[PDB]
Amino acid sequence: NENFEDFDVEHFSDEETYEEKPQFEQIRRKTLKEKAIPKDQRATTPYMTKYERARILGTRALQISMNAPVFVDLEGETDPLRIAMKELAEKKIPLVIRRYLPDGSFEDWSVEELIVDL
Amino acid sequence: NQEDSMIMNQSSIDRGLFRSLFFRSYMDQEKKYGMSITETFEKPQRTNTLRMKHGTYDKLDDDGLIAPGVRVSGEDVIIGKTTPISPDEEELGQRTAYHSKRDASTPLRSTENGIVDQVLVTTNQDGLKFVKVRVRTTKIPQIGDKF
Amino acid sequence: RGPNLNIVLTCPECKVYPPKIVERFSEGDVVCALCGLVLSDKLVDRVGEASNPLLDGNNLSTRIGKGETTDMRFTKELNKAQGKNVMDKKDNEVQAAFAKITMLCDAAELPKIVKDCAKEAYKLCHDEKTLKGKSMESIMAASI
Amino acid sequence: MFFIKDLSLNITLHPSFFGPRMKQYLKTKLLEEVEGSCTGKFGYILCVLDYDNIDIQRGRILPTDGSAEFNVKYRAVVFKPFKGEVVDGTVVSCSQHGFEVQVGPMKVFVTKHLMPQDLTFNAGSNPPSYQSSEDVITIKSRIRVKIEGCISQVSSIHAIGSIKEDYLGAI
Amino acid sequence: SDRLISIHKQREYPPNSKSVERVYYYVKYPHAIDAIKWKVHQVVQRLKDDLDKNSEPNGYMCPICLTKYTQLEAVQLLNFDRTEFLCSLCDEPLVEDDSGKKNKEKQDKLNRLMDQIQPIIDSLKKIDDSRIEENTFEIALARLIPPQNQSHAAYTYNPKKGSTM
Amino acid sequence: LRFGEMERDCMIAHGAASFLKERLMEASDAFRVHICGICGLMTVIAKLNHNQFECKGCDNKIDIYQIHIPYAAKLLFQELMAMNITPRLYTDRSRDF
Amino acid sequence: RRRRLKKVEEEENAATLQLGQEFQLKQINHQGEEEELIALNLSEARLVIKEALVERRRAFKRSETREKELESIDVLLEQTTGGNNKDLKNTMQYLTNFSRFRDQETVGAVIQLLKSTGLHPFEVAQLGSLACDTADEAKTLIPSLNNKISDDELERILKELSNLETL
Amino acid sequence: IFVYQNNITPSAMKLVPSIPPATIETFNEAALVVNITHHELVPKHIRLSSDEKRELLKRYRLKESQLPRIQRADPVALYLGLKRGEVVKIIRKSETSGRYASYRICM
Ligand SMILES: [Mg+2]
Ligand SMILES: [Zn+2]
Ligand SMILES: [Zn+2]
Ligand SMILES: [Zn+2]
Ligand SMILES: [Zn+2]
Repeated sequence: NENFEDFDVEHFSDEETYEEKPQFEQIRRKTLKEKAIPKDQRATTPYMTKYERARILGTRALQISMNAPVFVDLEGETDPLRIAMKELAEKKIPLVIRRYLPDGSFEDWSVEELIVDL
Repeated sequence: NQEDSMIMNQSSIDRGLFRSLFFRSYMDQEKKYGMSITETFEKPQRTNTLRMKHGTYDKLDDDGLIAPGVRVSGEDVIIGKTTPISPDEEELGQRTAYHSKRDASTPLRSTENGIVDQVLVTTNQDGLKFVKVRVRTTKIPQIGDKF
Repeated sequence: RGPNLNIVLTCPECKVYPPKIVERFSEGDVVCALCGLVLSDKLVDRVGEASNPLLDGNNLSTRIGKGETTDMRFTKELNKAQGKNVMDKKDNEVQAAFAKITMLCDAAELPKIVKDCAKEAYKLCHDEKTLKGKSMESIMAASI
Repeated sequence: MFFIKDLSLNITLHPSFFGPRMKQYLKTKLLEEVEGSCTGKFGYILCVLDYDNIDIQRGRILPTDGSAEFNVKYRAVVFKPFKGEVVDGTVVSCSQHGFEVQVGPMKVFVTKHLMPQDLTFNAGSNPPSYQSSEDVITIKSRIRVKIEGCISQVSSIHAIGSIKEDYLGAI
Repeated sequence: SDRLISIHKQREYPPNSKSVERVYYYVKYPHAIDAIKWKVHQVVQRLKDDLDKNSEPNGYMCPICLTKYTQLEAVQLLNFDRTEFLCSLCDEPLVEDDSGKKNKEKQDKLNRLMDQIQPIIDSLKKIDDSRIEENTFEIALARLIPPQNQSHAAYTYNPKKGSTM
Repeated sequence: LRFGEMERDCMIAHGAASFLKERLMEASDAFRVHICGICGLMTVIAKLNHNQFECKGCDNKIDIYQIHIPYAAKLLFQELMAMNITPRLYTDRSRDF
Repeated sequence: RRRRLKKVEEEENAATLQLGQEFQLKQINHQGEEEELIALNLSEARLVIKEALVERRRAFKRSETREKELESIDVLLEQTTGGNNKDLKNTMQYLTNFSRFRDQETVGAVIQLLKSTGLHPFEVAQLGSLACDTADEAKTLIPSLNNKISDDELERILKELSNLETL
Repeated sequence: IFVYQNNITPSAMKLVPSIPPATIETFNEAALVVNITHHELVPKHIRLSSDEKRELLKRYRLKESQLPRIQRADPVALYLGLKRGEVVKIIRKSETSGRYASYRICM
């Protein structure tokens, strides 16, 4: 065992403190074709979020690292993430984002039409 | 030396500033569970002993103990102990009738290394032989030692 | 007799029997020594109680004791219930004889190996037809 | 029994097949493990009908694998056996336990307890056959057999045949 | 457990005041005959279901692993030679069980059970054509014969007030 | 190394869902277990060499799904079955959002 | 939709018309509507699959006795179907050997002759598959025909189909 | 609306629920000395109509239970005479956006 006087705080261990005080629809149904919000009435932002950017870059890099076809010309680029960022720079990623609204409905936004402002 | 770091002279370290000895003692005993199921301090062999540790055994002597003075490295066996097993089994594929014992040896710590300083053979209160092996190493101060 | 149910770790590429197997405990892998192909990964190297199946056999029993908040009538009733068990009467008397072995050895300041040897000597010589009419003290002293 | 049914299959495309003509790799990949594939829920799938239009909708990328998941809906001809149905076939193998008859793409075993007692095994014949007072059951012989018990796993279907009923047996 | 004898938990007050909660053993005739009827009907139904299971073909059982294998699962475990059925675990050629050979034996066991139980069913035929009075502890005391003189069990029943079970 | 509860909270606040999944599954304990569609229990006998699946009781062999859960989750579910609780796992929704 | 276990059901038996919940008479197609279950007799199945194969051959190009037909369908399978064609080849030789009707005209007029029966598609497919010669033989071969068709109508249908079968 | 002085006999509470659509609201005089709505901590509560509530649930794709709640004993709820299932549009001053419209449903 060990015997050290340097006090190290036991993390994730609030159960000692817990035990000290123990007493005191209308528009869409099922999974039909109605669930997709059509393109003309999509109400979400046309900007591609930081999470959308991170997951598109990760997915595209995972594909490029698994010998997917690359739709941009390489300038000697080797890292799949940098190839993915070059594809995202000139909008050659053939993916879409299914943005789930809280009621289960979704909008399909293509990566091509989303604006990369960040 | 920012945020409670310090810069300590390498030349002074070379000349013995804050150099320290470190001793770690390893205890082991052979215990008689029954009649034939008893442990034995001996140097095990791969031909007749099961589940040998992949560290070396060449530094052991005939009594299963390393002599004082011998340099040891990580995961090297310093105390050799064997216990008998039930014959005619089938475990791990590499099991034969030759394997009448299994390895109960005591290796060195994987990160540790040093010099065997003193090996002490004696008997406990029960009369069972038990050994104590002291390994000496030196901690030369380096980046990350707390002062 | 019975099913095999045995797993042998043979390299599917070297095809050499007996296989040269190195158990990498540090990396949690079982690999073939000749070619380096792993065979079983995520190998397993406290929570229960120690039990030697040579001294008291495969007997698994737990006792009932006072807790943090415990009414004594429930404990007394459960102790009387557990005492009135018929299938472990032989286990009860061999445990009583083991307790007498330990009490006689401790009163003599005999070491632990003497207690273990005397207990296994009692257990091997227990329930023998040739040893039935002798007194308990004889079995005590001869086992010691 | 042969049927035409609309089926949906979840197909994973490796990212290497994300080419300009991904749909034809997807259709071929639909072909080689559905044509002749055996599924216990729908029977032995024989041929994918109506190839020119097949319902290939938008495929989902698996979040950790990177492969695209397409739920391809298609119409295919199947062969699902049932108990209590009468199918004709040809014997392809024989033994003392019984004989196996090939029905469509599937082999059905007829056990030794499910022939009439006049039929008995004759291993001395080349090929070994089942001989009776009025007929023989040899290899490459037409025989009418009723399926009275069938077991289907997730990918394998096996059935028990019998010819003990009248108006059954060799044809 | 077979409801042939019912128990009464009456305690009385003998003149020596050393009372104990004695138990009275007696018979509830309609409950007992219903239990007998249910037991014999379940016996013959279980024997008929065992006969039906014996009507199923023999199947197989691997002697090394001691696991049965029906005829349906034998076909999924046949060899490449289409000649023998091999075990899933032992990889041993399956041997035939005896589901059907003993079917006539089970039927003859049922026949030898049926004529032996025939007086029981005759008695139930005569009972079903008649009316059975539901006796209880009080009713059974009417035809009571005491067995011994110094009986500590006082057969006089004591009704109570407040018991609403 | 302990990837504790509040480390998981920091990764939640970052929004890195796949890294959190990789820490909890591919870095600690990734277990493949089979369930049937009828009862959500993990009582499916799988013989992958023979490609045979079966859940006794439901007596189904064609409605089996494999899932990837932590081995601690499998242990939790089996312990809940030991406490006479059924943690039935299903691969399809039943009610709207 | 309810989450009941609903594990109790009768076994799939062709005699009792129970072919499973995925083999009811009404089938929902991919375009949505309920449509009648399609059961093919062996000649009908051979004609449908051969039509599908020659359609695939025509698509690939743009992008009678049993002996001369077996080689033709074999080379059609080789030029049309790729791997895992062993089951398909066994099916095609099976449908060639057990072919009651050769050309499309016989099969289609057999369908419109059996549509006058108004019976179940499965049993008329069995009637187009099995070559029964007497009405009671078809009754004991197909138990669904019991109390379903008149004996004289069944007799005339079977002897008609005997006249319809060629080669 | 009944405005009493100190208290009501509890045997009159059983007849306070009358035949629909008549609703009876009892208020204490001491509880009504000061209008609570004029307090600076109390924002403007505006009761929504049935069509306004339907449009609110449709545009946010909400259910009845997914809205924030206000209990049918809240002093503002009793002030507005809220019935169960009614939605108030709460408009409050926001230090980050000036005006912030919230919605609470009467449970
Ligand atoms: Mg610090
Ligand atoms: Zn190897
Ligand atoms: Zn076996
Ligand atoms: Zn189940
Ligand atoms: Zn297992």
